Amino acid sequence: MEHVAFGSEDIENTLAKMDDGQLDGLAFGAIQLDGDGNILQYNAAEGDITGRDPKQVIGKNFFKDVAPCTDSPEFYGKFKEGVASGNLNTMFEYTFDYQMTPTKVKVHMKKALSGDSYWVFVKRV
Ligand SMILES: *C(=O)/C=C\c1ccc(O)cc1
Repeated sequence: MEHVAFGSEDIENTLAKMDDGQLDGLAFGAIQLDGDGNILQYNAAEGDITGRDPKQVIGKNFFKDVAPCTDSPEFYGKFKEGVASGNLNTMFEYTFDYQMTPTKVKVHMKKALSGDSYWVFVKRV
């Protein structure tokens, strides 16, 4: 497995070297979102929670079509503020209920080492 703990401070440095496959060995959900909310990466872990297909939701809008349940001031609002601000590192509990059993999860959002890329790590709680 890809040994890298959830919530690690230097996670974007460690993760900035993993291809898709490399990214599928993680013990938690990982999503790469561009500046507009377009899915750049989607690993198998999150798929296992949301039931979506990693290869299927690539290139689609996450807040608009993939995960509308995150279209709120509590998810989206924080994201845009971060996008616009140029930075963001925030941890929070949340519930994904769209097209699925309500699953009490925890979300960690942080800007990547790259320019306009943002990470959205998720785990069961
Ligand atoms: C709220 O988040 C509902 C559904 C959902 C859809 C896609 C992904 O990746 C997570 C959760």
